[PDB]
Amino acid sequence: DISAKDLRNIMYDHLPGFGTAFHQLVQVICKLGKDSNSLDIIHAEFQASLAEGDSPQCALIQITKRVPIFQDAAPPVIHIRSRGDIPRACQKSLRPVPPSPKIDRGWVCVFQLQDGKTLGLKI
Ligand SMILES: O=C(O)Cc1ccc(N2C(=O)C(O)=C(C(=O)c3ccc(Cl)s3)[C@@H]2c2cc(Br)cs2)cc1
Repeated sequence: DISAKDLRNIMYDHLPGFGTAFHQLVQVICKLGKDSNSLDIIHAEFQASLAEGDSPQCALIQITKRVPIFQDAAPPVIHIRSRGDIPRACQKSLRPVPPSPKIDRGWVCVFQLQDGKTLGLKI
């Protein structure tokens, strides 16, 4: 039975670079997937997209569109001290939070900073 960590490493293994917006999307898919006992369907969708010839990035997006727990779901909020705690490769993908952000429209997560500032991570 695949764990979140294992699924994470599996997806990380398919991604170029480190600490990119897609890496954080993996973190989010795995955490929300674990909480909803869906690590198995998520792994299978991911593998099936690759087998279709989709890029891993495309496959991760397909998950957010085809696995039921992400459809119409708001991005998770993640409390961090400062903006520096966010990975360098993610810094340019940070945006003001729109009124109704959705994971299946590219909003991976919302970072809530200590002093009240918020930033969404966009793909
Ligand atoms: O394996 C599990 O039990 C599920 C799981 C638990 C925590 C994590 N995370 C961590 O332990 C951790 O450091 C995660 C993370 O994405 C980040 C933390 C700080 C910045 Cl900056 S990004 C990351 C999080 C994902 C979400 Br949604 C909220 S926290 C990931 C998966």
